[PDB]
Amino acid sequence: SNAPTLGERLDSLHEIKSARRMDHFNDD
Amino acid sequence: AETIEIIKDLFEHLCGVRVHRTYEDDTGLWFDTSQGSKNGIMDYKLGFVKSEVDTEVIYVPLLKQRTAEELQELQKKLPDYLFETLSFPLRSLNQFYIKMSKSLNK
Repeated sequence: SNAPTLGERLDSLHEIKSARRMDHFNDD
Repeated sequence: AETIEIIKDLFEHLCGVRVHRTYEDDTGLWFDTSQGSKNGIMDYKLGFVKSEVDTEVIYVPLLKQRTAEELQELQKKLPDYLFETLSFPLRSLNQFYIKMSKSLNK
């Protein structure tokens, strides 16, 4: 869609690397 | 075009959702979002990432954009995990949007 900046490209990779996996959001 | 594009386009028109900046890079399709009404507003970035291909959603809370008082209010209302960067499967995006919307309204 739009061309990414340096910061955006860095941010994407940092955020993928540091993300914590959660399977779902629900309360019992 | 891509399923991801379709999902994004619908996500931007959800009730209470305001999408500001959008970009696509090698990792996938990303956009900055503001969600919530008068009660509380949360800014975050979603990434729809494809990397035999894998698809996931990345959630990035944007806390720098809040005042200290706004962050204090949000921390009472939302679960701890919404103040960290998360990954989750696309099939949980609906659960995520509902949780965020209800937490902000509390």
